[PDB]
Amino acid sequence: SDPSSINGGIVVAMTGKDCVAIACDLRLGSQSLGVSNKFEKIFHYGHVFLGITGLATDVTTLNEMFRYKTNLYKLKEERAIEPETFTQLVSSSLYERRFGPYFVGPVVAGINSKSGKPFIAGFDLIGCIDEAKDFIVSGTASDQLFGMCESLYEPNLEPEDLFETISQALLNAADRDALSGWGAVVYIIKKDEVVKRYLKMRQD
Amino acid sequence: GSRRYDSRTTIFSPEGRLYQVEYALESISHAGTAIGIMASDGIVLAAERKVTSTLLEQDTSTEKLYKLNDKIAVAVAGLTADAEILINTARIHAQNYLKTYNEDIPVEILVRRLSDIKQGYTQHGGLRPFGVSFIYAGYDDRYGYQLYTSNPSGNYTGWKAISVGANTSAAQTLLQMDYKDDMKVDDAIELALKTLSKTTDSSALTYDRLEFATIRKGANDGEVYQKIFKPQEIKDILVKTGIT
Amino acid sequence: TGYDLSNSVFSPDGRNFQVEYAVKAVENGTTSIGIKCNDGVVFAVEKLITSKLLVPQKNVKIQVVDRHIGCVYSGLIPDGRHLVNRGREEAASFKKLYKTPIPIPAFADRLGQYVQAHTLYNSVRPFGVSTIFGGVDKNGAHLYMLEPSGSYWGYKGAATGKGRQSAKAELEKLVDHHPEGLSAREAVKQAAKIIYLAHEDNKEKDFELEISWCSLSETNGLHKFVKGDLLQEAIDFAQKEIN
Amino acid sequence: MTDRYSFSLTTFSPSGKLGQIDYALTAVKQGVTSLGIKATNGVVIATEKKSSSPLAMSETLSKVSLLTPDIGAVYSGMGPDYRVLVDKSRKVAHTSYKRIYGEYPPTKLLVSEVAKIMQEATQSGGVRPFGVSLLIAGHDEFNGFSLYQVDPSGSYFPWKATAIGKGSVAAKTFLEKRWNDELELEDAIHIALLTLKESVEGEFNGDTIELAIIGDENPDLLGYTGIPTDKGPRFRKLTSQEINDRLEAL
Amino acid sequence: GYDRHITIFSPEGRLYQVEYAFKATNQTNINSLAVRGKDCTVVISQKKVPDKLLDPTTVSYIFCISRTIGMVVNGPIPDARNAALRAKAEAAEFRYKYGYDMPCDVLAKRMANLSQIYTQRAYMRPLGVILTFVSVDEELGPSIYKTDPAGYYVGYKATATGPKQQEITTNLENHFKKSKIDHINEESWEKVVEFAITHMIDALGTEFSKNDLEVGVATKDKFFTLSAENIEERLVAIAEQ
Amino acid sequence: TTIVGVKFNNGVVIAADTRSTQGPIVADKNCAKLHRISPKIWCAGAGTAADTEAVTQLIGSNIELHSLYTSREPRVVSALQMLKQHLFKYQGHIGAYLIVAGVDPTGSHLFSIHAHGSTDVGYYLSLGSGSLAAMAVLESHWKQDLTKEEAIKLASDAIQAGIWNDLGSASNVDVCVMEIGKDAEYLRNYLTPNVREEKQKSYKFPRGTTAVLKESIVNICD
Amino acid sequence: NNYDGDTVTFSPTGRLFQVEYALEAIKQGSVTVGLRSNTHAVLVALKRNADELSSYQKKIIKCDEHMGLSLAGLAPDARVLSNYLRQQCNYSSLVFNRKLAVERAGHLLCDKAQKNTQSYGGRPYGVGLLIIGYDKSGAHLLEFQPSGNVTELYGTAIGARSQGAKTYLERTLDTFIKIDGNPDELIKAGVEAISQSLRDESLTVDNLSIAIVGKDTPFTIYDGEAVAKYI
Amino acid sequence: MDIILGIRVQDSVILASSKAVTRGISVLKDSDDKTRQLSPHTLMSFAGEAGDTVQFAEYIQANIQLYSIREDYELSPQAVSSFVRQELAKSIRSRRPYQVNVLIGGYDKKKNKPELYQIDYLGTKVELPYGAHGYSGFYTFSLLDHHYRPDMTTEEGLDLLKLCVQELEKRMPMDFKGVIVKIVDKDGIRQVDDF
Amino acid sequence: TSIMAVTFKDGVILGADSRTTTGAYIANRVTDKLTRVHDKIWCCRSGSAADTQAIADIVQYHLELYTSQYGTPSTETAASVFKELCYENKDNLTAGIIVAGYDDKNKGEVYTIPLGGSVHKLPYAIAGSGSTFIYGYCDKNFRENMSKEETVDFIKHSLSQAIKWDGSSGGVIRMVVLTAAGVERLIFYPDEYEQL
Ligand SMILES: [Cl-]
Ligand SMILES: [Mg+2]
Ligand SMILES: [Mg+2]
Ligand SMILES: [Mg+2]
Ligand SMILES: [Mg+2]
Repeated sequence: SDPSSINGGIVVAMTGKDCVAIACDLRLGSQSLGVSNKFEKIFHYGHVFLGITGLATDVTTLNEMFRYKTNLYKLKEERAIEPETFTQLVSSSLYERRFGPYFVGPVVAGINSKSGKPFIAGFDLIGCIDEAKDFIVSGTASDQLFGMCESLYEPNLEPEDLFETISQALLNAADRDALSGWGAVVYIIKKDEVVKRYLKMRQD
Repeated sequence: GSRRYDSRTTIFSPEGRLYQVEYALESISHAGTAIGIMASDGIVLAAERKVTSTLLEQDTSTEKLYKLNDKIAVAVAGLTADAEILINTARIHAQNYLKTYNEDIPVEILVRRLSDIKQGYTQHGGLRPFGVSFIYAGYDDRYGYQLYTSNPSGNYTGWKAISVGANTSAAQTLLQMDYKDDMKVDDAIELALKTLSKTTDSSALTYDRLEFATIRKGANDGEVYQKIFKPQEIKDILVKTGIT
Repeated sequence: TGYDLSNSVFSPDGRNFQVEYAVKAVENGTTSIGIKCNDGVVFAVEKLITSKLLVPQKNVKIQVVDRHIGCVYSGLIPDGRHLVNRGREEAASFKKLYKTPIPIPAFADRLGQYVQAHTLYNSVRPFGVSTIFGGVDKNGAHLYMLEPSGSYWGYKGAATGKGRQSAKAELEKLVDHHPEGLSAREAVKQAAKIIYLAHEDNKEKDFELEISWCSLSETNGLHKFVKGDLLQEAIDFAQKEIN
Repeated sequence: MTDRYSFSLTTFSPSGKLGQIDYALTAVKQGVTSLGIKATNGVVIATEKKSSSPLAMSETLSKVSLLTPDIGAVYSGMGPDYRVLVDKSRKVAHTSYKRIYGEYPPTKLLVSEVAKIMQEATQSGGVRPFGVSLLIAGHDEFNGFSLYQVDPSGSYFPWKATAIGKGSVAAKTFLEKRWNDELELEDAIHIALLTLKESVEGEFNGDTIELAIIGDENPDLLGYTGIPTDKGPRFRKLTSQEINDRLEAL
Repeated sequence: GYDRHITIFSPEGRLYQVEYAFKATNQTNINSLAVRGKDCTVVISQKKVPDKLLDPTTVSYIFCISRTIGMVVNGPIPDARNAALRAKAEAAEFRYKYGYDMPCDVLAKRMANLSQIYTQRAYMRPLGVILTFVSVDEELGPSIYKTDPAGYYVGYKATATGPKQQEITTNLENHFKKSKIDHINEESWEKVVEFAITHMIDALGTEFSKNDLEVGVATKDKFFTLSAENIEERLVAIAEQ
Repeated sequence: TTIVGVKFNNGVVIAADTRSTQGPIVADKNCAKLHRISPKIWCAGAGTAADTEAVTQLIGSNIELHSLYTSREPRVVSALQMLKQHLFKYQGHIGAYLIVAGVDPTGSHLFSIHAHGSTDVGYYLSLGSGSLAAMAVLESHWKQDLTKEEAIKLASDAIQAGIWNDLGSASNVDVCVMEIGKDAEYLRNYLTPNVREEKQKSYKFPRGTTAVLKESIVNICD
Repeated sequence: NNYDGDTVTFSPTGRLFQVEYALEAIKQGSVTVGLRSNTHAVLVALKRNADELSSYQKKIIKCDEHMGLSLAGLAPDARVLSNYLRQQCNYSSLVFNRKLAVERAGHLLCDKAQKNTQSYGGRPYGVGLLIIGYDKSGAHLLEFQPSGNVTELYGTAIGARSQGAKTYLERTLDTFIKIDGNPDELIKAGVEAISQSLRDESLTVDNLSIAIVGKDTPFTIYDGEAVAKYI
Repeated sequence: MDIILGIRVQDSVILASSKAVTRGISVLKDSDDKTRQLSPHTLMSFAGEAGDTVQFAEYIQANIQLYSIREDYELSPQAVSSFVRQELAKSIRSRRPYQVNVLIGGYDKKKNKPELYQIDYLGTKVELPYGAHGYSGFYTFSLLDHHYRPDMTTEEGLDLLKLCVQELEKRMPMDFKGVIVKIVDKDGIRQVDDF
Repeated sequence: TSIMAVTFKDGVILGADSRTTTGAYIANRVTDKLTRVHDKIWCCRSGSAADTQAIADIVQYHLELYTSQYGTPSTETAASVFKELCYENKDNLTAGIIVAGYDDKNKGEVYTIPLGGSVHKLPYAIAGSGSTFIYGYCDKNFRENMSKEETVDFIKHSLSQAIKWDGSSGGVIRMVVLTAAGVERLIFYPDEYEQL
């Protein structure tokens, strides 16, 4: 009944030293029934990454919408959109459906190509920006993620250390949520290289 | 009332011609020449900017060649402002198609859509037509490399090599003479620049008076790359082909 | 040239010839007048008897707006009716919102803005009428006259139609000879005389006199038609003066 | 009523000319000279304040207008057409950009929007083209400093330096001789004042000349302190005194 | 030659309908003048009642737009009242939406923008009027802003409008060339009105009775028009020195 | 959330806490709740977070365009009138509750605005879940003719009452001072707790602790 | 001349030529007569055929039980205007339980016709109407012109050669107004009136159309052998 | 409607759909074909609210047939599925949503690969080796999880499908009157007339 | 809320408390419920603060536009504009408004517009939640053609009791005097009126 917890899933993003990380589980379900273990929730438009939790139809719809908008942005601006700018575009786009909203919990992650500054941001379903330096969490196990991130996180982690921290935050949070899991992906993002790692986890 | 001042932009002449379309085509014949040449391994777009100045900021300037998406580009001949209205509509159409089907829009479907918009202005609404002729250079996985042209009537046709704008009669004869089917992009680049060099109304063909673009599968394996040439790159290819 | 073929077009003079041509239709119409008296207004109009078959006293020309305003006009009669219909809508909406009946100056501008609006576009034709109107409000009596251009002013006396020059001269005498003012009953008598005198410009056919009035003392500030004995008394007074 | 002019008032003539656009350009030619020069660290736009009467307060008439904190505009041609275009340009910078992306548009895109408005007045029903040519100077993070001309047709071109209006042909020749890619902002202002003097008949001072720059961020004009990233507008209109100071070093 | 009938460009880049609207402006054969004091703004206008049948109290080209703003019009009365009604509506709406009184210069700009639209849109004709707005603005002080059929507007130290505007303009120019200030250095509005009338008499070379003039005065927080007897008191003071 | 507005002799000050919550869970410990409508007109809000931000930006956008059109600096009564008329139109479905403070050519102003479109005037106001803790401090110490120094102190003390006693209010204190004839000065993290937490452990993992199935380079370049 | 291209243009003498041309269509139309007493009102109409195989175009239309008209000019325009009258009569009965006064019906027709003379795109109505009726103030006869001018009369005629019938009624005025309580004699006077407008042709059984309304007489139309009595 | 299954094997896609149509108390039909051919190599099965199912299916069929004629080209299964998803995603926020769940089985002639897409009435799309809608998956997925291989033959897919249907016939309360089975491969679409 | 308007010899006086509550919490204890819609036409507001403010602002707009065109409006005209908004939007409003004004022709007038949007011209009117407790007192103590000082005392005493019994009412007692002489604002503090 609650649209934000029909399909399940989680996203988490973290900042490190000259890097950002964003991660998600791979589950899509119909309440108790597991449907897909390959439903990735992180997308990217150029060097800006967007994770989206919530109702899966809206996740797909919003990805297509932001691909649409970032492609036109690029054609007109003659440059790739930056994380700060994209964050405002997501906020704008969500609030325009104020009284008929997309049931989602988006998370932006990326590095500004000009300043080199790591950036993350989160949103509620109607566009309120959460602009936190450390970490952003979203999904049906957001409580679990807040707990994991608050205790595991420390600032200025190197890329390969940040990978371990965010991976353990996701994994152990997902294992305390019925509607999250069935696989996981972690993106480690640096100014001009991005590595994508699929994690091994329990499949129940 | 208002009828008195109506030019009636959408009527036939006694000979069965559309006045405004014909007069728009007359306008386009004074625009800088644009040329498209299709090869087996890519497409070339070459176009002449109209009598420029030394104080014009060329490296940030665009009046001829426009990107519609990553696979399709256009060369413009006519009113630039009119062209940008249509170009933005075409860009949106390409994105609509991509959102709907999750596949890049086939070249002809985009061309047909724009051409239908042009057609509408000749049949209803009482507005003047767009004084624009396009050359479309694009690639899709059905027909591969494709060249099209459209004009204010909304009629479009496919080409191996084609010119629009000024001196198209002279340009088309020169292209028809030297074009061959097994031609390659590097050969097509030379043909396009040689043709412009002979048909131009200017004294000499220089880098600052040109816009140049290529669409190549000369992109690192199974993909296509659009290259809008920079002023220095146009200067180099002019030296390479032995025009300057 | 060609400036006079379309409404709202300024000529090189700065004139709207279509409005000036509408005035010609007004000047072609029958004579109508208005007299401002001590505590009200009197309206009178010449009605040409085209034929014996016209039913006497039936084709009423003067029109009431709300219950306190009278309107009379010369020129194209249908245009005048259209203007009064609008005036009645304006008066109704004013009273609906503000409770009080529309003041005469307020009403004058409502007609004025509407007529002026028909000089702004070539998709409409100017009004082929000059309208004399007025009545009593909280600030007393008011008499107005409104032209095809939308132009209007307040008047002591007003006249329009074919015999307007004759009428105006008569009105000017009354203004000079009565600086203290004219009574409502006197104004009715004088109105009858002036229409009879102005009928010399339309002397071919005989006519029917029609008078109305709004007076604070005589009609309680309501618009009423002059009928019966009072009308006959005014006709007799008028006939005596022309002989 | 209703606007019954739903047809184009600008149409192609047999020769391929769009008469109303050509005539709009003729109105621009009669207009007072205005110019723009781009330096390495700024842009300058300038024009003459041709006062219609000495009783008129020419300070109340702004020929040079702020569009965004980092973009400014000047014109040649019909003043009233310019004024409404400035209103529309200011609004479209918000509605079609700032309310979406949370930042002001880059110069080229705002120019593109103004150009679109002018193009539409050339094709839409029951309207005439705008009788102005605009010179829009601006700065943005990724494109740096830029200068654009926008004509009645809706066509726009980027310039290193240019002039429009009355004495544009002579002024452009003057600018061609003086312009180089190593000019500092003060050099461009100096050249602007020199160029503008040639087209001015009467008084030539800070009260008869309107001049603005796109240069460094002005934190003193921001109106608040506390946010490091917010450093103030790059658009600044020079005062009457600031102009006169540079007219002594002329 | 339909370029002369509607507001489209002639081959010279001119708008003839706008130019002809300027000519309609002088159809009333009335001259107006506006000047600024220290605390006030005064506007005077000729009053001509050519018909004895007219009620002279209703013959006016000065309008009270808002409490603070006054407007004098040069042009035919129908177009004048059209502009008057619109200005009143615009001033009232402004106060409702933005919570403060519409400034004189802002109203002028708004009416100028509306006029500009009539010069660009074919279906609407220009109004054959010149509008002089006056007030004592709470930020700018005494203010004179004038609008015309071209959609042009500007602030003035002083201004004149009508068939003989040039004579009045030059007269005013010469006075301000002497004084070297942007206003009439006078405390009371009564004396600023006396200045305005005196200089109109000098410029036009005609004497005025109390019924030949029409006067509007703007002070802080109100604009008002003078009665014939108020004007008479003004004329008596002028004659007595 | 705890937000206060305090008038003083030649200006106005607005202050707020920095906790931002998702229900009982804290999302941001250092949220900047003080916003701009215009350079010298600031506001802070409670209720629906997206609505307070969205309505601030919309009116701020129009206020800017209005200021440009009129060639005048924007007034607080204009922000106030535009806000309330917008909110009223939506009958409280836009859950925006704000305290609006600023200076303009007219003087210094302080207003509160509620989601249904009602406005209030005052010399001191509070808002949010900490509103009562704050108002208790304001009602205890507010006096007429406060200095800038006294008004900043009262405001931040009122926020502290909310931080300690209200669960939805916490962390730091932001302040913005709008004095007449001056630039508005915004004091981000005007108060912080001294001292910093240090954990008993460091949870930094050994590298290779996490199990991995695949790796790949993501092509972010065109 | 240069001012007759549309209804929205006055001539230099203040004339509306399109309205005048619409008036001309009535003059081409077949003659119809209207007259009344104090108890009854009568319409008489000369119907026109296309040829000997064709029917005779109907001229009289019923609008209500107490009101109807006869037409001369463009018949489709009469259908539009009569339909409007039917609706207005009907509105008055349904909403106010009130029979629509003939004078008010004339005012409504005037205003409807006027709107077509002041606006661009439209055209004036090309028909003239003679409306008869019996209401709370007795018998009535109205003459409608598409200029908008509606006139209450004792008697009248419109159409080709209508001047002959109109002069006759002007002579007979004092006689036919007194024909009270005698429908047949009032119709006789109308048939004699319309006879003053005939040339070459005479009133036959399928040529003549008569209508009557009165004190205790609903609006009824007589055609065919029902008018042989009056031939 | 009730049970719709799908399985993608090596060289084909198999769709199995129940034959029963029940209106409350009675089973009105026992031979209903809950499928539409969208293009020569694309088949869509459906289940959901009465009326909306067939209306939606026929609406999609018409749109794809229109595209096929206009371009003289058959859209890829992926393109068809994305079109269908958008229509359902559009529908969910409509005044009255289509309450329809679909399976799209197609053979991509360009890639020479069978493809199975599962989309629910919300517009939730997933590509799968095997899929279902409603309760069908609750009974069958444990069998498919066990026996499925990506290199299965069409005959092996049919045998695994039989096992799935047998388990449904045993543990499901409702009588769905058997299934109609159709195979989608490089040669097009054909129906297995004995199952 | 406790509000009232009373006509007297020289004109009319409006009176009100200053308490605005959100449940049992006093959101504003110094509210000004006496609002000006024209120079000498004021109103007392009760019901939804959002609705009564919105209505009053629209009325002030209408009377400003009225004045620009037709001169000073009557108090009756002001009441009609109030009524028109309250009556036509009765489904979406919760507003109880008393309109009071001074003309020179009509002198002091009072109109009350209750929930339904009806209008009632009265010598004096009371409204708000606290009015219930002073119907008896006000009926017994009101006289026509009182002096300014008597009318101030009558309102002061009446609202004193309304405040005493109604928890939704309190704070200061504000008053606005409308006469030919002009507009006078009065304020009375708790220590004054509580001891009455
Ligand atoms: Cl505007
Ligand atoms: Mg789990
Ligand atoms: Mg499990
Ligand atoms: Mg125009
Ligand atoms: Mg109490």
